[PDB]
Amino acid sequence: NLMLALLTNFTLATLLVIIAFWLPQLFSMKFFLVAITFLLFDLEIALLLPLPWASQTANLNTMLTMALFLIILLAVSLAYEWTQKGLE
Amino acid sequence: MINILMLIIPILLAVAFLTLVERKVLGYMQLRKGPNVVGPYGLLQPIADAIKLFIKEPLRPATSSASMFILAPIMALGLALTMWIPLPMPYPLINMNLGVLFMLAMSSLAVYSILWSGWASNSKYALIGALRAVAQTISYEVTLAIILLSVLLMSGSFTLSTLITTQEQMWLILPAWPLAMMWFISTLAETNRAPFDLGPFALFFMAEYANIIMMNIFTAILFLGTSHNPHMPELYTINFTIKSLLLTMSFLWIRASYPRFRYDQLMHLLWKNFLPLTLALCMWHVSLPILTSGIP
Amino acid sequence: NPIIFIIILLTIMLGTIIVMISSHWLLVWIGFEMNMLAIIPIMMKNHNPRATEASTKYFLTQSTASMLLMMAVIINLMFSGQWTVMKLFNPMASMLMTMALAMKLGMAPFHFWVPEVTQGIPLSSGLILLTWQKLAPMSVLYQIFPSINLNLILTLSVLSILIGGWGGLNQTQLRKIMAYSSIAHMGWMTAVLPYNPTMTLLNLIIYIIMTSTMFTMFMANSTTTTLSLSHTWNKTPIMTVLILATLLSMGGLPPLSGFMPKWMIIQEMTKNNSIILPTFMAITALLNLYFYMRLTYSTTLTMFPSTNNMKMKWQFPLMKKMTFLPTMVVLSTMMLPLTPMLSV
Amino acid sequence: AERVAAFLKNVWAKEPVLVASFAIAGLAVILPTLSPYTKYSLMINXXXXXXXXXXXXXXXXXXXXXXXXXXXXXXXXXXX
Amino acid sequence: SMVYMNIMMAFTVSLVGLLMYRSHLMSSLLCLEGMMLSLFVMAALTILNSHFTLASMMPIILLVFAACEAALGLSLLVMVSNTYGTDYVQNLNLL
Amino acid sequence: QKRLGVDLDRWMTIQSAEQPHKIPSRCHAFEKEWIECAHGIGSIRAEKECKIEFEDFRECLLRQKTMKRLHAIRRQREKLIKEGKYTPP
Amino acid sequence: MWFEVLPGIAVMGVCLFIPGMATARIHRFSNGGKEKRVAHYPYQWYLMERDRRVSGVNRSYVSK
Amino acid sequence: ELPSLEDLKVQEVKVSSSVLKAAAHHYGAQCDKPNKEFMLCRWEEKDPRRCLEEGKLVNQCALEFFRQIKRHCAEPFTEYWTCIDYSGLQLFRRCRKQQAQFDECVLDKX
Amino acid sequence: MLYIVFILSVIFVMGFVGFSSKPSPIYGGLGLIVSGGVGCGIVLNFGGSFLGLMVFLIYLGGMMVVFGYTTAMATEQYPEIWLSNKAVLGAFVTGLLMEFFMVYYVLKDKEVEVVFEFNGLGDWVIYDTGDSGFFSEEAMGIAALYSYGTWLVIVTGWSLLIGVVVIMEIT
Amino acid sequence: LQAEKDRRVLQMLRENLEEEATVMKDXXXXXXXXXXXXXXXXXXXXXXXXXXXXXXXXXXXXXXXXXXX
Repeated sequence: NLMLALLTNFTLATLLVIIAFWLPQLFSMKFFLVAITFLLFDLEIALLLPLPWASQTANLNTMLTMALFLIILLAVSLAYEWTQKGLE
Repeated sequence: MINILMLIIPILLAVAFLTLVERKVLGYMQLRKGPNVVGPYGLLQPIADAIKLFIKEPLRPATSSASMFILAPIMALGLALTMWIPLPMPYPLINMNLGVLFMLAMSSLAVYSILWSGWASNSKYALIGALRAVAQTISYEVTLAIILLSVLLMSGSFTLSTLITTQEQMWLILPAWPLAMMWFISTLAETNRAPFDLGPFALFFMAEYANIIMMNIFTAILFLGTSHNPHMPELYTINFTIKSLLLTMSFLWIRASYPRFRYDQLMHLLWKNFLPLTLALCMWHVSLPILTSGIP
Repeated sequence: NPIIFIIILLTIMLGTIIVMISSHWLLVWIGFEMNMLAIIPIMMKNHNPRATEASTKYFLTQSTASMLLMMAVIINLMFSGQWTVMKLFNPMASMLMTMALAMKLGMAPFHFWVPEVTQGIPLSSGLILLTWQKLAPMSVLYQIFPSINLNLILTLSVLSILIGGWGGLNQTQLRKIMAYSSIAHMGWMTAVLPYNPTMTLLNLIIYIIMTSTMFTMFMANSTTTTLSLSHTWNKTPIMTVLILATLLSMGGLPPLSGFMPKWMIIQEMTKNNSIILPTFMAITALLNLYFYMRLTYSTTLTMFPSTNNMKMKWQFPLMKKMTFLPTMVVLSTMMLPLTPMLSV
Repeated sequence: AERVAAFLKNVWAKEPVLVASFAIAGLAVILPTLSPYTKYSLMINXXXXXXXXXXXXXXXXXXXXXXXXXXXXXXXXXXX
Repeated sequence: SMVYMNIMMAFTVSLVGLLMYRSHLMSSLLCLEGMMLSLFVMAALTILNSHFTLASMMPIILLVFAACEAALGLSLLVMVSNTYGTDYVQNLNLL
Repeated sequence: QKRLGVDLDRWMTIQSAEQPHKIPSRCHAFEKEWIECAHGIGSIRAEKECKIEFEDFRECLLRQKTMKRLHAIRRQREKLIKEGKYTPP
Repeated sequence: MWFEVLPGIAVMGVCLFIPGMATARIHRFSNGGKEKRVAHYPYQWYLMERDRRVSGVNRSYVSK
Repeated sequence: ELPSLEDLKVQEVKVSSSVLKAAAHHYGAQCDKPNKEFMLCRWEEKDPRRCLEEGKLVNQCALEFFRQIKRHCAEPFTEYWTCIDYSGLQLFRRCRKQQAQFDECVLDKX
Repeated sequence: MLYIVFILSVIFVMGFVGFSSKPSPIYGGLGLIVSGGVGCGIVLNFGGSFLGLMVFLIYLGGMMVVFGYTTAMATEQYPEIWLSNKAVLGAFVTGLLMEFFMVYYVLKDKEVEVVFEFNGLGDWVIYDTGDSGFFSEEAMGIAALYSYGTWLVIVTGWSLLIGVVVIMEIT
Repeated sequence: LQAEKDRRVLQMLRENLEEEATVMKDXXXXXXXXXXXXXXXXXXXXXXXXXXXXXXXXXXXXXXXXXXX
C-alpha cells in the first residue's frame, strides 16, 4: 500500500516534534525575476518530459524536428536573458 | 508490513552516525583529530548528541504563529524519509508505477522546509536571507530535471528497477561523461554547504544530512551498477554500499577543500553557463536513440 | 520598446488567427491567452499609476472570464464527448459559455471594467487594440450560434444598449465616451446572432473601421471634451470636418455608412415575426446619438477655447489608414447595398 | 578569414563554455540527417508490436502463411 | 454520475471564490489555481473511465497552460506592490 | 471555424480517430454510430432522425441508464432484512 | 591514521546495509520462491489475478 | 440482454498458475488454427456471444499442448519453470543457460 | 473501507473553503497544499501514472512556491489568526455547511441536488473501467506524444517565449 | 483473452439470478433487452457491474494503481 507507506513517515515525524515541545519543565524586487524564469523554464521541461517514455510507437522523423524545436526556443528565452538581465 | 520500520530506524542511525564521518574524515583532511575522548574511537558521541538536544534543550520562539514553526520540521523530516521508499536497492519497498518522477517530486516539495522557517520568524532581517536560500535550491532543480531525462532517454523508462538491468557490462559514467560531472555539483545545492551556504533546529540537521546520503545513493543508481545478480542478493548488498560510501567522501571533500562561490556568481555558474551546456547535451541525447537503435 | 514591440503586436495578430482557424475547444483557449499575455505590455508602456490600476483591472475581469469558458469546454467532455467547435449540445454548458462570452462582448452585466480600462491607457495606439480585440470572441459565437438558449442571449443585447445609452451621458472623458460607445454597439452585435448569422460579421466591418478612424483622429492629443474643443480655431480647422462626419455616422443616420448595418439587423428580425423587440432597439439608439451630438458641438459651435499658446508647425502623426478608411466611414450607403452577401 | 579564423580563438579565450553550447547542439541537428544509420532504427520501432496482431481472411493472398515459421511477409531479422 | 457530483460542487465554490473580494488581491490567483485543479480532476476522469488514448494528452497540455495564466498574471501582482505599498482591491484609481 | 484550414491538416480532435497506438476508445462502438448519422448536413440541423443513436452514445459515457438500474437492485437487496434473500457468491 | 576513520565507515556498512537486505530476505517469508512481482501495466496485473484463480485461493503468486 | 447458458463453455478452464504459460512461446507455433480463427471471428463481430463456439476449441487445444510436454521431456520443462519464477520479470535474461537444456529434448520430437 | 475516492473528494472541498472566505494569503496559501496533495489521490485512483504526479511537480512544487515569494514581496503584514476577523468566520461556516449538508443525504443512497443529474451510490461503478488493455495499457499510460499534435508543440513554445520577454519588459 | 470473456458471462449469470430473486412483488422491472436502446452491439457492461456482492474481491479487481502488487 502507498497510503500506508506515506502516512507512517509523517506520523513518526510529528512525534519527534512533541519530544522537544512537551517533555522538559522548569524589499528587493530583483529576486522576483529569477523566480519567474524558474516557472517558465519548468513548463518547457514539462513538455520535454515525455521523451524517453513517449518515443516507442510514434514515427521518429516526425518527432525529431519537433523534439529539438522546444529546446531551441528554450535557448532563445535564455538568449533574451543575456541582453541586460541586471546585477543578479 | 514491518519493513518500513526497518527503513526509518537504521536510516535515522545513519544520519546520527554521520557526525563521526562528517568531522573525522573531514578532520584528517584538515590534519586534526575528530572524535576520540567520548568513545573507543568516538562511537558514543553520535547517540550522545541526541540526548543533548532532544530531551534537555528547551525552546525560545521568536513569535510562534499558531501552526507554523512546529510544522516545518515535519515537512523537513517527512519528505526526507519518504524519499527512501521509491529507491530500487536489491529490492524496493512498494515499487511505484514510475520511479524517478516520485524522486524529483518529493525533492521539489522539500523546498518548503526552508520556506516555512523563513515565515516562522516575525523579523524582516531573517526572511531576506531565507529567500536567498530558496534561490540556491529552486534554480538547480531546473537543470536537475534536464540531466535526469538525458540519462533516461539513453536507456530505460522512469522505473528505477529497469535502471539496474541496463547497467550489465559497463557503467553509465562513460557514455554520459560531461553529465556525470554535473551530478557532483548540482546535488550540493540542496543545503550541503559546500558551493553556497545560508529542539526543532536540531531536527533540521537530521533532515538535511539525510538528503546528502539520498543524493549519494541516487548517483550510484544513475551512473553506477557493475552487476545485478538476481539469484545472489548477498553480492549486490555489499557492492552497493561501498560505491555509495565513496561518493559520501566526495561530498565532504568539497565542504573542506573549496571556498563559497558567492550567491551572485552561483547564478553565473548556473543559468549563464550550465544551462546552455546541459541543454546542448540534452539536444545530443535526443539524437542518440535515433542515430543508433536504443529504445527500452 | 524597439523592434520587439512589433513582435508583441504580431502575436495579437497571430493570436486571432488561432481563434479563426480552429476545430478544437482547447485551441481557442490558447488563442485567447495569446492575446492575454500580449496586450498587457502595451497597456503599460510608459508605466503610470493609472496604467497599473487599469492593467490589473483588465487582467482580473478577463482571466476569470476565460476560466468560465474552460468549464464549458470540460462539460463538452462529460456530455456529448467530442472536442469540436460546431455545437454546444448541453443547455447546462451553454449557460456558463454565453456568460463567458458576455464578459467580452455581451457587456450588459459585465460592462464595469470597460470605462476604467479604456481611460487608463496612456497612448492612442492602445485604444485601437481594444476595438480590435473584440473581433476574436465574435469568431467563437459565429461557430456555436445554434443550440444556445436565446432567452439569455437577447437579454445581454437589450440591457446593454440601455446601460450604454445612459452610461455615456455623465462622462466628459473622451476615452470613456468611446468605451460606452462599444457597449451600445455590442447590443447590435448580440442581436443578429440568434436571427441570421450573416451581417453580424459585417457589423464588425462597419464598427472596427469606424472606431479605428475615430482614435486616429485623436492622434493630435485629446483626452477630454474640453481638450478636443480647442481644435477648430487654434489647431487644424479642416480636420474637424472629418471628426464631424465620423461622429454623425457613429449614430443611426441614413446618408452615412453607419445606418447600413442597422438596416439588416431590423430586417432579419422582422422576418422572424418579432416587432416588439426591434422597436426597443430603435428608441435606445437615440440615446447613443446624444453623446456624438454633444461631441459634434466641439466642431460646429464656437465654445471659446482660443488659448494663448498657438501652433504654427505642421503636425506629423502615424496615421496608418486615417485617409482611406474615413472615406468609407463617411459614405458607403450607395456603395454597399448588395455587399451584405460579400462578407459571408 | 575575417570571421572564421578571427572569431574562433577569441571565443575560446573570452567566454570559453559558449563554444560548447553551439558546437554540440549544432552537430545534434547535422548528424541525424547525413549519417547512414538512422534508417535502421525506424524499422525496429515499427516492427515491435504493442498489441496483438489481427488475422485476415484468406482469399487469393501472396506472402501470407500460417503462424508456424515459414517464408511469409517481411519479418525483421536485421543484424542478428 | 456519483464522483462527478462532488467535484462539480467543488467547482462552484472555487467559482464564487473568484467573484468574491475582501481587501486582499492574492486570493483570486489562488482561486485560479483551484479552478484549474477542479477542471483537471473533471477532465481526467472522463478520459480515464471512458477510454480515448489519444485524448489523454489533452489534460497534460491543459496542465501547462494553467500555469501560464498563473505566472504572467501573477507577475502583474508584484508590479502593484512596486507602485503602491501593498496589494489591495480597495486601492484603485480608475473610474 | 470562421476560417477553414486548406491543404495542411492539424486536427485529431473528434472521437473515433487514428489513435496513438492500436488501442481503441472505450465507447468506439457507439462513437461510430454518431459519425455515420451526422455526416450529412440535414441530420444534425434537423436533430430528429439521429435521436435514437445519440441516446445510446449518451448511455456509454455517463452510464446514467445503467446507474439507475443498478440502484434498484442494490436497494431491494438492502430492503430484504430479516427476510428471504439470495446468496450464492 | 585510517584505523580511526574505518570504524566510522564500518558502522555505515551495517546501517545502510539493512534496507537492501531487509527488502530482499522478506520475500522468503511472504512469498514462495523469494520474488515479488512488479505491476507496471494491466498485462502483468491480469496475470497476477488469474494465478490466484488457478487454485491458490488466498495466495497471489503460487506455482502450478 | 439475453445472456448465455449457465453451463457455458470449456470444462476446467486453464492449466495451472501464471508465468508458466509466458515461459513457453512455442504455443504460437503449435496449435495456431483455433487461435487465429477465434481472433478472426472476434474482430469482425465484437460480441462474445456469437464467437464463443470457436473459443471452446481454444481452451480444449490448450490442454492438448501442455499434455505433450508432460508426457515426453518433463525434466527440462520443470527446471525452466523454476528459473523464470525465481527471478522477477526478466523472462529471458539470466535464464538463457537453462534454456539450452530446453528445446534440445523437444527437438527429438516434431 | 468501501469507498476510496469519495472520502478524498470531501477533503478536497474542505481545503477549498479558505478561498471563498478570506483568511489572508498565508493561511489561504496553505489550502492549496492540503487540497492539492489530497487532489492527486482523486486523479491517481482511476489511473494516470504521469498525469497524477504532474500536480506534485508543477501545481505544488512550482506554482505555489512562486506564490511563496509574492506573499513576502507584496502584502506580508505579519501572519495573523483567521478566527478573530469579522465575516471571515461567517464565510467559513456557511462554506462548509453548503457541502456537509449534502454529505448527510448520501446515506440512504439518493441525495437531493441542484443539478438534474442523480448521484445514487456508485462504489464499484465509481471507476467504471474494465481491464481491456494489457501491454502498454491505459489511455493515460501513453498520455503525451509529439506526433499527431505537432501544431500544439509550436504554440506552447511560442507562448513560453512571450512570458520571459514580457515580464522582463514590465519591470 | 478467452479467460476474460469466460468470466464475464459467469459474472452476468449470477447477477441475473439475483435480479430475479430481489424483484418479485412490488417493482415492475422485468430486465429485458438490457439498458441499451439500440441493443445490437453491447459494450463491456460488467466493467461497472462486476457483481455488487462481496467487497473483498471487488476492491482488488477495480483498483490496480493502488498498492500495485
